[PDB]
Amino acid sequence: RPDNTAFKQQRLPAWQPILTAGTVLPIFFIIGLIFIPIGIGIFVTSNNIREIEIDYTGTEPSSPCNKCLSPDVTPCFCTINFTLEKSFEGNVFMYYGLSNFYQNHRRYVKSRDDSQLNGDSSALLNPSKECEPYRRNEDKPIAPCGAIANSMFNDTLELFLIGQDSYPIPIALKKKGIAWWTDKNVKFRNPPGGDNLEERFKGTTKPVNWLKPVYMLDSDPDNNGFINEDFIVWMRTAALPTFRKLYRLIERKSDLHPTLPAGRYWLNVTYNYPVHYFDGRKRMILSTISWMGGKNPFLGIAYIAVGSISFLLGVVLLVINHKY
Amino acid sequence: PVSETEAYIAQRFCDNRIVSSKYTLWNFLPKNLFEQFRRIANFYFLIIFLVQVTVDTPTSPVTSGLPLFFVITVTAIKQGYEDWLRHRADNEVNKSTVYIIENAKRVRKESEKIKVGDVVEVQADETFPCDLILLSSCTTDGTCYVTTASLDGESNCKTHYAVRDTIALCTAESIDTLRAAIECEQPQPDLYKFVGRINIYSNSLEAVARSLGPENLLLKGATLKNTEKIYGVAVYTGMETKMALNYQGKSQKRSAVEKSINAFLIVYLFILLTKAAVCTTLKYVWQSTPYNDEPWYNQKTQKERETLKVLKMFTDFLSFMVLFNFIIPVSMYVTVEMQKFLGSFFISWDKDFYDEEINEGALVNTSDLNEELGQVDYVFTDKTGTLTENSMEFIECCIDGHKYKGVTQEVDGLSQTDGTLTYFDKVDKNREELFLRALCLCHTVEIKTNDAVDGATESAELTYISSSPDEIALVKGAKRYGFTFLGNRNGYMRVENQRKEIEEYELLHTLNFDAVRRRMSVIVKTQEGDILLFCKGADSAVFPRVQNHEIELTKVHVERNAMDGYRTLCVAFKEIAPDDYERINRQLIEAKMALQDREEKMEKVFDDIETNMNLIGATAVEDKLQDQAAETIEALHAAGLKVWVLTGDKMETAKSTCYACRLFQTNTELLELTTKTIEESERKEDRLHELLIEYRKKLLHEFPKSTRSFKKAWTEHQEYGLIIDGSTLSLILNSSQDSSSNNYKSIFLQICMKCTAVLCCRMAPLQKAQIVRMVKNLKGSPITLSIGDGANDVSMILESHVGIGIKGKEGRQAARNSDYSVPKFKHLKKLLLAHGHLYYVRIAHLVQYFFYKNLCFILPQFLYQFFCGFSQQPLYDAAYLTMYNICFTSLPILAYSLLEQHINIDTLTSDPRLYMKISGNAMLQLGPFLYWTFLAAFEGTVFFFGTYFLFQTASLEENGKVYGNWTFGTIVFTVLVFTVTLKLALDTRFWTWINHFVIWGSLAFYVFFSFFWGGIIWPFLKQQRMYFVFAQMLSSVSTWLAIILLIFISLFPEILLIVLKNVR
Ligand SMILES: CCCCCCCCCCCCCCCCCC(=O)OC[C@H](COP(=O)(O)OC[C@H](N)C(=O)O)OC(=O)CCCCCCCCCCCCCCCCC
Ligand SMILES: OC[C@H]1OC[C@@H](O)[C@@H](O)[C@@H]1O
Ligand SMILES: [Mg+2]
Repeated sequence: RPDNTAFKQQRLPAWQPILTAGTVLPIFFIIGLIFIPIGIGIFVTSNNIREIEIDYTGTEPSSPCNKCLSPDVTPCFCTINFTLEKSFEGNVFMYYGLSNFYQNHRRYVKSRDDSQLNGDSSALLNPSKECEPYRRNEDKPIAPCGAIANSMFNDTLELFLIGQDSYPIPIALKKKGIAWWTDKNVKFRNPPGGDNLEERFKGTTKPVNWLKPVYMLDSDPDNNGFINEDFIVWMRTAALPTFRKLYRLIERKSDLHPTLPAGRYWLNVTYNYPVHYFDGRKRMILSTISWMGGKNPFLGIAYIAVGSISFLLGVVLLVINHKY
Repeated sequence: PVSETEAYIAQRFCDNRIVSSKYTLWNFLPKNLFEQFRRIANFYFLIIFLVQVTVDTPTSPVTSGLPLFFVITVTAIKQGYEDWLRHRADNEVNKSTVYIIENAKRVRKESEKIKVGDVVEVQADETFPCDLILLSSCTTDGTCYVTTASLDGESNCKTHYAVRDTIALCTAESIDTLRAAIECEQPQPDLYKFVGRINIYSNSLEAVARSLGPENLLLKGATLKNTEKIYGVAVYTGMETKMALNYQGKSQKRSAVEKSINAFLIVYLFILLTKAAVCTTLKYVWQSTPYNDEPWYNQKTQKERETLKVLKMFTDFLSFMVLFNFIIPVSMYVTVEMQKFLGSFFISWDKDFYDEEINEGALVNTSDLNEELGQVDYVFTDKTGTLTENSMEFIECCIDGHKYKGVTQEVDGLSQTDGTLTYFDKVDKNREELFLRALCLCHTVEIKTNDAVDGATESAELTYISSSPDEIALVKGAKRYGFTFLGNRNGYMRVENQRKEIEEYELLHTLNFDAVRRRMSVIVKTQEGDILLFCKGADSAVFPRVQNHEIELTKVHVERNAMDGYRTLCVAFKEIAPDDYERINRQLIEAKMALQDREEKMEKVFDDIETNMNLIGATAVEDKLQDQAAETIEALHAAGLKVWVLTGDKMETAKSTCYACRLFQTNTELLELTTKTIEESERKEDRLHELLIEYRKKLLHEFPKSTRSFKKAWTEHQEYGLIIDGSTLSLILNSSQDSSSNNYKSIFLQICMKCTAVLCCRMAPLQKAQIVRMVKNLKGSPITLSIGDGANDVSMILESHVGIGIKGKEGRQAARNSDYSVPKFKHLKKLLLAHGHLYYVRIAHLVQYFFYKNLCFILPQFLYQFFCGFSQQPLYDAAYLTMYNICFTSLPILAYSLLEQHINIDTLTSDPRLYMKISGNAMLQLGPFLYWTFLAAFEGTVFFFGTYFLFQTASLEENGKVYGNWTFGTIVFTVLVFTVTLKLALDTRFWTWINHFVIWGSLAFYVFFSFFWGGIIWPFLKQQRMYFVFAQMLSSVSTWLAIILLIFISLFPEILLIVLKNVR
């Protein structure tokens, strides 16, 4: 009587909603009527999108790049002719895809030292312990302290078009924003200060395998030191045995003509990344995109199924309890 | 053997204290810790912590110790509170105000310090603080009156006397009284006998029994009445009851579900073991030969630590288990204790059952058996103290079935207000005269001579003191009518018919109440005439006389009276001749004054003297209950519970109130195992099967069968069970190792089981614990609940799976010893029928859920190793793994446990048939276990596979970018939390306004925290793996449409279930 309250006598306001067959029956019907169309939609949408890939690894003397596979003269070259049966007007995207490259690995991701990357003062001085193998080389601090940076994807590619004139016709590309705005402008920046680029690193050597330093990669300084977009995208662990990385990109011109037309194209590469040592492939994939993305009919058929399934379920659920 | 020093008082003896606590002030940790490690989770994480001290391991010792100590201490506090509560409740009664004056201090002392050999003053209406020796009573004849309704549970009063008188007034003023001393022996626990000498050639003997026994020795809780102050010595005997209760000294922490917790952890530990074995082995074999150093991305210092052939194997085995050890959950104990404790107050601060008297409605003793309360199967109850009190009253006598009773009512309000001048005698002043006269006579009452102010109570004190209250209430009924029965000590029961008329009579001879005959009579001489013969007798002991004029009228009413649970007492008389009376007189004194085997001669003669009589009706008397019998017993019978009564009150009144509670149906062919005790010592051996093997199967196959789920309708139930006495029980229990033809205890339980109910009369507390353990072993293991009033059945409170006590019914001391206290037998229905069963649904859903979350959380973490180079690279963020998981998981589920009734308390209280039978223990049997794990698989596999399927493009963003490793893992983490939370939300039924807020609030906590972390706190801290990654993920509308499908497919089977579980 004196200390009684609702919380102490289980008599609080109970919303108490209770379900049954007749209450969820529509839910199944409605979700089917909504899912089936949405799924078939994303299916055709992500379907129409046209993509194409080519493996320039060799592994077949039949392919011209095979004779350029094993250790050959340092600057190896090879061409891989390919045809484009269809022309895609949508502003294209260029990715370099690889296989059997275990990006996701404790030792491979733990070597990334966000300090030197972000551009910290005390960082440049000493690299952390997590980057146990590539801390220094011959007792000199490395700026890109990490096995990921050491294992950069440097083999560059060049794509040309062929028209009625059998000789080549290169295609223009833009290096801006190959990485997201955040992981390039705020996530990482240059050391404490500097108007020029070399002064920022005084006694700082470079990664072992990397021959030329990072301060000598791109002409414009907004894409050279620890902010080079190519290297930054590679510094993103995809987490899959096989994965794709965006190299460059060919956006459409402010005009209405079609970006890439139908015809034979020329592909020449610079083979400077060995992979046959572990039976891994190397390739490049070009494609268009949409609000969904490149070819991936998974979500489409998934919605088709989930919808139709729930719908048929309601069908039975209804035609059975209706017998009352 | 006690010296009992003469000039001195005492030394070298065990004083009296209160021992009802579990742990001790000094060695509590060595007790609580071992009792706490019976929970495997703690054991597994402690062995893991211990192992993490051999060589350098990636996991730090602090993150290995913190999971243990944060859990160990919580239970330690919620175990301490309990023991300290019992300690305070014990100290209060330990330091009780006690009157005592022997050595020097004239003032009164405390019961905490009372050495042996000390005179103790026990005022009127005082509870004996200990057991004493009495040979000095203040009042004349050194006679007092004491009742033992808590020690042995006797309804009949205790008679005793002493030799000296008020020697205490001289003990304080002088030392002359301290001349004598007492010698004792090795104290025996039962307390039946204690012998010695007291400084003179005199054998001071004593012995207890289940009936009225000891006079000299006193006992604890022996309520004192009809006296001023008494003085006794030798306090050490108080330890006798302590030694009688100590049987339950240390058997505390258990549960019906916590056993299943460890059994659950078994297969769960095997799950871990299996995953660790597969991961480690399938790594060594699959990539160990050529991929160890080939990838060239990394090169371990000193070639994989000089490639130790097997040390690497073990270092990685641990690296896998410690990462997989979330399967085995330890944070489920802190939350389970929070439920166990914060759910305790639900019964404490409750008005649903609060005695209007300052007496407390309930008390909470332990926070360890709440969940198993509403999960009982067998119940052991008591008669006096719980079902009734040590008294009895009479109502509606039947003189030829003519006397009835009425009350005030709407239509019949005129005749009840004022008595008419004609209705005062229709069937009363015709025979009621002799009826009430015989009532006032033939009774060994011997009432008090002095009295207090006549008018303090309804009429006067009117205290008639006899040996048993069987007839003490009959005189009170005579008082209700016109008769009074005043004095009678030196006169023949002077009484008053209706008005203030003395009605004196002379008592010539009085007959005894023997057990072979079972009748009580008296021979008196009236003042206005000749001699008469009054008598009452038993049922079939007095009906022997022909009584042609009036048989059916009284016989059927006696039948219905005994059936309803009354103690039918017939009444008759006869006219004796003046000369034949002398013939009987002489032949009776010839046997009385004969000193050669009078027990046989006297019995034969005074048994044949009564050869006929005149039946004058009957009188029914009932031993009133404490609560309505049908709701308490009918509800348990319908709920399934097996009800048994093991008590310490006389068999006659035992059978009486048991038959009154309707547990003994009208047509119950009862069985007894007490009348064949003195005769045929080895017949019981070949009698058990002849009465149970032969009869049960006979009536079971004569008529159709009787199922286990539903019963109590067919003629099979006709054959009720039995009632045993403490003798036959201890005779068929310890000495059943002689004959090997057929087992005896086995068949004893075989009959005690398949029946309506059973009664165990003449049973000691230890003797009742044997029955508790008797049922605690057959057919696996059922659950036992016991409840009693005083220290007689308190030795069952802990032996039974759960202890329920009533305070003040007889002895309160028994409640603080119990696990729960409820001074209301009526409200025990609410306790186990609602508050406990709710705890079961609550924590059962809680455990299935906790395992569900920690498995749906880690299964993707395991399958991910298939794509990770089995380098145990967590897909989940480092802190995100533990931090948000425990910051979310614990809140809504604890809300479910604390405040949630899958079905409300009143709708379940109104119907137990559809409440307890459906529950059982199936909440966490292999039925729902394998079903829930399927849900663990389906969601853990769909999370992973679905996300990995959508990742086949590298173009999710509306513009098209790469997707970091932690993005994928934080995608599955997301669908995971949304799925588990919404899952619980769909599984809940009680949507209180404070639970609805925490569920949605925790999901909010998720979005809010993950977003805050994603955007500001990156450069100020030590290091961060993902910066604006959570948002970068949420930027692709693709993932929206994908994750929603993932959670939907995850909960689709649950939705289906809900539909099924609620329809049909
Ligand atoms: C005040 C702020 C404090 C902030 C934290 C300060 C941190 C200081 C820590 C200093 C410790 C330095 C330890 C040395 C560097 C660690 C190296 C390491 O992690 O080894 C990893 C190795 C890797 O094996 P594998 O390649 O997958 O095996 C392949 C196999 N042969 C096969 O293919 O089949 O697998 C192994 O054999 C393990 C070797 C030992 C790993 C020790 C790692 C400890 C790192 C610290 C982790 C901290 C975690 C959080 C702790 C919280 C503490 C409160
Ligand atoms: O052939 C392996 C090469 O790798 C390291 C480079 O610095 C050279 O010193 C060495 O010869
Ligand atoms: Mg009792």
